[PDB]
Amino acid sequence: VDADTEKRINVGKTHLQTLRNLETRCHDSLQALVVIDAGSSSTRTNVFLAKTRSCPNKGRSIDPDSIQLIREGKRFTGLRVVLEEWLDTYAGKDWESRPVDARLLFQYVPQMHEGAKKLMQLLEEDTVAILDSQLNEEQKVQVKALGIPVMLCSTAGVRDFHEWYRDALFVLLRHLINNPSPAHGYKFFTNPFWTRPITGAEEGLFAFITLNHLSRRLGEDPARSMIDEYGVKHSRNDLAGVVEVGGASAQIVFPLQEGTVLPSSVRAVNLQRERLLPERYPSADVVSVSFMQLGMASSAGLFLKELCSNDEFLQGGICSNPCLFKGFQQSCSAGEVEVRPDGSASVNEDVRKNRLKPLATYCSVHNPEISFKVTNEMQCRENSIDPTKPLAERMKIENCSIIEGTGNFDKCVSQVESILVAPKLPLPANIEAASSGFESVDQVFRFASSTAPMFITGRGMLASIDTLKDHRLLRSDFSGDVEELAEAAREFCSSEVIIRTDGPVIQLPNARGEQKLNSLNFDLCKTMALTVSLLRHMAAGENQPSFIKWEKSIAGPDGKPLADLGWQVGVILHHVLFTEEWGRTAYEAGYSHNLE
Amino acid sequence: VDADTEKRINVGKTHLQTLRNLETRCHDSLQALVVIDAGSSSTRTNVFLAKTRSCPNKGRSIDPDSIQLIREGKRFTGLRVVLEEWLDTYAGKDWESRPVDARLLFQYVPQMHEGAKKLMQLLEEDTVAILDSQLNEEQKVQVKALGIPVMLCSTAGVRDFHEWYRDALFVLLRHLINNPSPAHGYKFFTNPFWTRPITGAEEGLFAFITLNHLSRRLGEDPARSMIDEYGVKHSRNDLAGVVEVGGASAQIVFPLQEGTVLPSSVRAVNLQRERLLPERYPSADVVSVSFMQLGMASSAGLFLKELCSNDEFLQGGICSNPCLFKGFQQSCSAGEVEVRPDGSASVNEDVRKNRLKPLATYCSVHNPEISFKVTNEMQCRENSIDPTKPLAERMKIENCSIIEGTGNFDKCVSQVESILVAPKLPLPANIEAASSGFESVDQVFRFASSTAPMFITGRGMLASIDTLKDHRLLRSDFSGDVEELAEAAREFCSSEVIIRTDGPVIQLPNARGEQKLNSLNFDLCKTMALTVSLLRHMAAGENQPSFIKWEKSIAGPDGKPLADLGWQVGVILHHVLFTEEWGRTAYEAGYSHNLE
Amino acid sequence: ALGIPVMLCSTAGVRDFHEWYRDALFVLLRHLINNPSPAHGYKFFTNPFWTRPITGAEEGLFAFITLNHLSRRLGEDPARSMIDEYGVKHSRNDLAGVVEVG
Ligand SMILES: [Mg+2]
Ligand SMILES: [Mg+2]
Repeated sequence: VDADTEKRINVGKTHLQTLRNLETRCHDSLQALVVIDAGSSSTRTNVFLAKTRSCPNKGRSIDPDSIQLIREGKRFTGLRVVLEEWLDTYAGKDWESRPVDARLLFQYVPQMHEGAKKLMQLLEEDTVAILDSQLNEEQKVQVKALGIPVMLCSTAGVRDFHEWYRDALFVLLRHLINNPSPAHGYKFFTNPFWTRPITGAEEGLFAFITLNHLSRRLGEDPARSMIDEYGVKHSRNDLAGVVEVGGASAQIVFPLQEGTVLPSSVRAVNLQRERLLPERYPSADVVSVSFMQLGMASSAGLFLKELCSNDEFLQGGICSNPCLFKGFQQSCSAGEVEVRPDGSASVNEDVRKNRLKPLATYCSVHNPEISFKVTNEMQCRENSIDPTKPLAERMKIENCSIIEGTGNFDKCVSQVESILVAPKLPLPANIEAASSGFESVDQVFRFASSTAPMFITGRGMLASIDTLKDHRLLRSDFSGDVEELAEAAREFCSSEVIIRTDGPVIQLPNARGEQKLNSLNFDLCKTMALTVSLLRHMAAGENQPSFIKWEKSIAGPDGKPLADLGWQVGVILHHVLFTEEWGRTAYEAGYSHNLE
Repeated sequence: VDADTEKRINVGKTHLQTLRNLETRCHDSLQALVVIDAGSSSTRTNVFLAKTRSCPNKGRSIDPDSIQLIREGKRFTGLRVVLEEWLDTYAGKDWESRPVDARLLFQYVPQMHEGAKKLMQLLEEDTVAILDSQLNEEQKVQVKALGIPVMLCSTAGVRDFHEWYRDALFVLLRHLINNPSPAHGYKFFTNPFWTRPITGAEEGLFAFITLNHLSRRLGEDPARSMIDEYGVKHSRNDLAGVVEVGGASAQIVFPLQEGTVLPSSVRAVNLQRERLLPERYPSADVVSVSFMQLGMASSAGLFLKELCSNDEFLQGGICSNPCLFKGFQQSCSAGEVEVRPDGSASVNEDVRKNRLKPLATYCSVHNPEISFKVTNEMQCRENSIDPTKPLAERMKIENCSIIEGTGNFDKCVSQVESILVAPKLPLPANIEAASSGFESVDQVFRFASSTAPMFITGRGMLASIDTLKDHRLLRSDFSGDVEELAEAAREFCSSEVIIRTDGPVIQLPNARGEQKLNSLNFDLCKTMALTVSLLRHMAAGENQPSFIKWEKSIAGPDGKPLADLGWQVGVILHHVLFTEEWGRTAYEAGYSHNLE
Repeated sequence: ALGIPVMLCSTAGVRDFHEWYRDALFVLLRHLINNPSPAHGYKFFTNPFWTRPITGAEEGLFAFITLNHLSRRLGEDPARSMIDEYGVKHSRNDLAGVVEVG
């Protein structure tokens, strides 16, 4: 009797203890976080999931290690196209070639709102579809109750935009995000801190935060850091640097090592001082520099313009391109290229699709940045763009009908060096890089350098190495050997274009094999030349990286990558890591700040 | 042309400025706050509305001046009845008269949860009905999105509850509040800081905060306070004290004035030090003391027991009650009284309805507070309750059949003084008052006193003054004059009970008029005697109040009262005023802390 | 008893100074300030936030703060500012700008 009732008493005592436990413990809940990448080629959503924890008398915070990308959405229109379309309608067609009174454009602010609305509705539909498809009903309840912070950040595409247009657009973009469709129940919200243009330096810093976070090099716990006898927290492992080559710009980011000698002209960033990371995180002094015109699309347009305006390459209407394969031929233009099933290359005539449009638009005498600044005019003229001429002739490669590939890798490297990496004057729209002390890529490793390991990122940068690895031209364990890379690329780039029944083919010189010719690999040799040039510049630095790695992705704890490389995770971390500020903005004010 | 387009430009510029304004300004939103009064006679909901404000980088807070009561709900069962019913079923009937092994009751914790559930569902239904009826659709959206903090606090009814029962009940009450019906969409939530028993001293302190808040005496802004040359914030007007007489206990609260001489045995509370008010509020040292058995219901039972066990009043089965009118007669019991249409008084026989049940239940040899403590046993025996006897004889007024009113006010005052205000031993269940240095009401003004103005509150306390004012026995501008009150009450209380066709009547001695005899005024003369006794004790103090006011309510800025007097507003303020803590618990953790 | 904070700031004279020289000099200047003569009893002290070169923009911003402070245009109290119905604090008087030619 007494033994059995003592157990019954213990069940009642347990029932109370289980409830005491519930009201004393921390409770975990799922939150969705949205990063809208307003890049040069497109505007795309990035839907993330994170675990939030609420503790009695401590508030709510995000576990930074729980941040995972659920999906990167569809590639919708870039903000540049939205604005230029608006100008076409309200300033009139060919505003690129005429003086425009910017003051008059203020009467068309509601119309800019209507144009922006169209894009915002597509992004909202895409975000909601991703959320509806990935979450279960219990997850949706949590995600819907917590609120969904939105961080729409613009990069190189509208970085060089003229007048007040872009900043007025941001005010409208935030208003649209703050008024989501009530039907879906997802409570999206933003503020001027989350949704804004980000500098190239910030863009680079955020990609550096992403890399070190995912690879477990960056952390604040005993596993990733150590506190010395003088109370200074050091990272347990070396923080790695990053080279990121996107569509319009390229970012070079590296932490500075102990006893680093910097000239007064070079401006390095302290992560804590510049409020990128909280005080509890290990300190670092980081060089972050971004170069406009160094992206895949923008350098392709600029390289063609410069190379085919050079008499060493332009003769009798034929521009001899050493960065293109033997047997490859295209119309002499910077228009978007399509490798057709018949082996022919079709150059798109649409001005909006021409890789020189952003540069030729910037380089105009009707842009106050050119008309008032000889400096900028001279940079434009140095790349064969006369800002005094209409848009059509600024984009035109004069007395040039056909571009023919010569497949000469060393000539390609030589030209990539003189045009892109080490030009006489800084490439246009680079006042930010110049202000931090760097006119060009060649100056980055001359003025500052580090033993910090380096990661090379970007779609083209990886395709360059992976292509050479696939044809067994490079070893699988390639660690950055310059001569090994140049020798491999010299062989691959001397390949002939053969037009076969199953479509065009890239034929390797010594029966080494072959691959299909397409719109993504036709000009890969320019990127290999960029890689070679970059590696030579890093190799010349006073301090060389401990190692160089090419990575598509970083594996998570379960062997599967939790998120992509890039600035997106970094921007999230930059806000969520400041616990108090995040609690106030994300939870205290929250989506309810928008209530009618 | 230029004048008209300049205006069109100004409309576009305005559109942007309006949006910049929205994303820079503070935004106001409506929140509902719920206070559940778990009192001695009942458990009732109190639904409040408040204006919250969210500012960029400042979080969210409540404007304390916006706190308004929307409705006080229905009187559902008190927590004492829930627990005693549970004991009746699981410890067996008449557990009040037998030894009970409390350890064995642990096996019935789920059953206590089921009993508590029944009451919680009624309170939730009542709260939701009030919210649905008072709010419009835009208000409901705000109220539903913000979350609804619930503060269920118990007072005198279960303050003296035996064993571990009450605290186990609170764990269950919180779990029930944290799991509301999902159907209504109102997100109710609590935690151990909001939902808990409150001491009599806290209860008094909260009623003091309510009074001074509503009357605009308490404040932190230049309108209600001033900062001196030494950085000390003083209230602009004197903070007033409060006497609150409820159903089971009476609270006496007053701030201490400059250079106040306190004996080491008297424990005064500092509002800031004891964390009742934040640092930004003016400081005050407050005497707060609560007396069990001084409430309307509890003193009525105790007074009858004591008076009718006295040979000066009990003779030949007739107890002569000087606190009852000439011609009034009732059965000799402390059972609930009903003045019937025929003029007869029906005494309820139900043990749960007897005004002595709480005291006779406390005063038991099977209660460890009596069996281990001679002190407590002696206090019980001093009020004619033998703790060794069964419940039925502890509640019984021995050799007494009929109570007859003598309408002798001075004899009534004399008895209220000896029984209630200045007893030989402290009235039972008063260890809290005794610990703060006060055994009885008479000791409060002897040991501590203040020039601070005083407010007299409670349903009966006000009816006492208002009755005498209505019959023109007291002037409309009555300011506390003892002799004026005693002279008025002596006249009113010498009234005869006449049984008329339209029902029973209270006939005033010198054709002064009349009023109906009912269940609420039959024993009002005891309360008038309590008032007289209290006023004499305050008048004897070293420092006397600047003024004494009887108030039913305090008028708001629009001439209409925003809330009632009592501890409810005070408990809200005690939590909402600590901005950071409130933001973390109410908004950061919020109702989402409960998400599955 | 309170200690004497020292703010040594350099302006246009060494703003255009080449190589690493100036920044190495600042590290030495701070060490010197942090080691005053014990004889006089005045406790001078600095840190890298107080003692450093200031940019032309900071120099201008600081002169703007000086002007508005002294002229009573800049303040957070009711005399120099007003909180609107939306909780935003505005300066009561227009903040003035500055042209400083050194
Ligand atoms: Mg990008
Ligand atoms: Mg009460």
